[PDB]
Amino acid sequence: GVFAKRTMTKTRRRLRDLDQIERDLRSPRHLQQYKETKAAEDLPGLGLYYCIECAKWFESETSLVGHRKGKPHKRRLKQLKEGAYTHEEAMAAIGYRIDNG
Amino acid sequence: EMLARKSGRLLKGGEPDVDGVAKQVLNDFMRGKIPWFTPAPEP
RNA sequence: GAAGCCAGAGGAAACUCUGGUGGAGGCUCGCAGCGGUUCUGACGUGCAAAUCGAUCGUCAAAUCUGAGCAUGGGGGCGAAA
RNA sequence: GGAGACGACGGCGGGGGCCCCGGGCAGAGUUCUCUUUUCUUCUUAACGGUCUAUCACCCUGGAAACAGUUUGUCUGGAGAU
RNA sequence: AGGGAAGUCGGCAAAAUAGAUCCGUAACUUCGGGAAAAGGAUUGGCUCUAAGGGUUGGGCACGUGCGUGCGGUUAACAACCAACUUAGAACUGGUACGGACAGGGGGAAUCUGACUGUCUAAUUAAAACAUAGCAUUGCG
RNA sequence: GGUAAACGGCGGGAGUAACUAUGACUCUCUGUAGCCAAAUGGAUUAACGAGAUUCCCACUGUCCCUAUCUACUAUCUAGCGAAACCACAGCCAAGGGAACGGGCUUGGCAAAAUCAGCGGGGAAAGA
RNA sequence: GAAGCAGAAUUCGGUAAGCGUUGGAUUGUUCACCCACUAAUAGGGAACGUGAGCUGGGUUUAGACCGUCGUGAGACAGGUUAGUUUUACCCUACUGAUGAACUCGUCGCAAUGGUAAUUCAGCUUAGUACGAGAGGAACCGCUGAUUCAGAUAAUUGGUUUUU
RNA sequence: CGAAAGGGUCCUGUAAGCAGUAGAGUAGCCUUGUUGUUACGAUCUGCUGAGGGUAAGCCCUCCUUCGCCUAGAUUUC
Repeated sequence: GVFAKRTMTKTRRRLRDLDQIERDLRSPRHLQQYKETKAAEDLPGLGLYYCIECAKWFESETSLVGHRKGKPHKRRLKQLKEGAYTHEEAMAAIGYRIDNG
Repeated sequence: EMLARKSGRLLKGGEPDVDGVAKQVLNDFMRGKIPWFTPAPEP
């Protein structure tokens, strides 16, 4: 279940987007910027156990290995395999392009 | 932080409750649960 | 998940540890029942000379309850207000 | 001398009834498509006869290399298997 | 919407939590508890896999379906029958997966009464009363 | 005479000449975690609580700051149909010695008959 | 209006109530003082010369505990806890809504009553006047914002029995 | 004027049904595997921005249809 599903769509309850997840997977600098926007001592497991695919911190290595068997992690894997939706795909959907000369 | 993780004084997301642990430590210090005294000046 | 019991590993023995079994308690969550905590509650010539809603306490017993019978005002009865 | 004649609680086993599943006769419904389909009746009293059913008891025999045995460790030279 | 107790005497009210599987669980303690402490991971459908059962049934030599005297523990095998749990895996929809219903908010402390219990029917349910324990007095 | 020594009184400790109660008369009094006790040195007492209190996280219309939707009313109609209360009545201002005016004096003013609301006043609390 | 008032910022005083005068913390307490924002966070009356709007303290029926006093019933120097008043449909006032008589209707007038806006900032003037220096204005002109008031739903949010 | 209809404009999100060398796997019949085959099977793909709704306080329609009409009663210097 979802904790406090009534206010799930509030901006203060927002979660990291899938295109950001792909960019974190592709380049470690973008992931490092996202991690520098956080505080290490206030994270589960002091930030040592992180799932990039779910964009989620975990209290222990066995907890990370545990959620990997779950279906939300597999949903994130299949969504990343399909590919997230970007502005390039948005322009290709309407047949629009960029002319740089 | 170590005392909070040892005693389970955790917030949402495993964050240690240093506020509550500090209040507990201060109360223990006042209420005769931690040994402390001021030594008398030597003559 | 108390005694009692079985098996294994030890221990000179008494005992120790581990895995089960077992099903105790004026123990506990909670349905009915019994009760009556709270709400700027409803109602206030009310459905009602004490009712209604939600919430709450208890729920294997110092639990709930019928009929028969006993105690009668200078009295009775009273876990005593 | 027995019966009348006796608490509360826990799990276990037997029986009746109810619930559930399958086949068959008959009836009813559904049927654009599907569904050899869905549903309904198919019962047997008191009173008796007969054959049987845990506990327990009797006979033979005498058990350690102890045995029988319950979900629950009780039984046995005071005679077990 | 945004903020999140700035409201109010006072978080009153509402919201949030809630079933189940798994990981994990501090101080204190009368060692029994605290404890569902705290803090985390997951839950739909479909197609499969695996595990957990019951009944029946042994070869000769004689007498004649049983009686013996033997011989054997691979029945570790066949035939028939049957129900519900548990674990594992792939595939697949998704904003929701205890999808309605149902259903603990949690924590740090202090005062207070040991606890379970009882009373002012119709304004007070409580530190009041009772309770087990303890102490005293009287009576052969 | 002895005490449940219960209530109560009760600053001690020495002496003496009193000699028993009451004495009386002088004197003077200020270990940064140990030792000792049958592990512990406790009431800073666990569990339990519709008991009272402070705070933290979460949470939210408590608030900024209100808006919107539903049902039942209120509303209008048909039928049915009370009660409370009621000296008489009801617009104000200033004065009306007894710190009170609704009625008097002097002014402002002032136009039929009505409906929905409201809680200033009058009425309204088994007041 | 006055002041060594250079400028800037002020101080003392006068006319003036038109228009504003805030948000919070703190109850081991006469809840009054702190904090910030701001142009500023002025003071009072209409109650307190007794007095039915709501709701907390003085505050106090009946239950209960502690302290002081009392032989006691109980009382208090006191401290704490929990605890029953529940209209409106009447008259008036107020806010809105109809309306008889003047044939019906259209277009008007305006007695009288009400009346509304407010404050700050920025650009320019200008780094100018003034000034040893540090610093540092104003009139006219231009643009926004604060508080108030009256509307409106193109857009953006919210609301969904469009069931 | 009214009731339908048509077109538009909006709302949702791709109908029912059929088919498919899509589909994890399972089970039969035989060529015993060579999409072997047939059967079932969440879902997927196509027909299909399709289906459904649309004023109830949306718009247009002499020229898309069907009805309705010069009343009745009461009052009036």
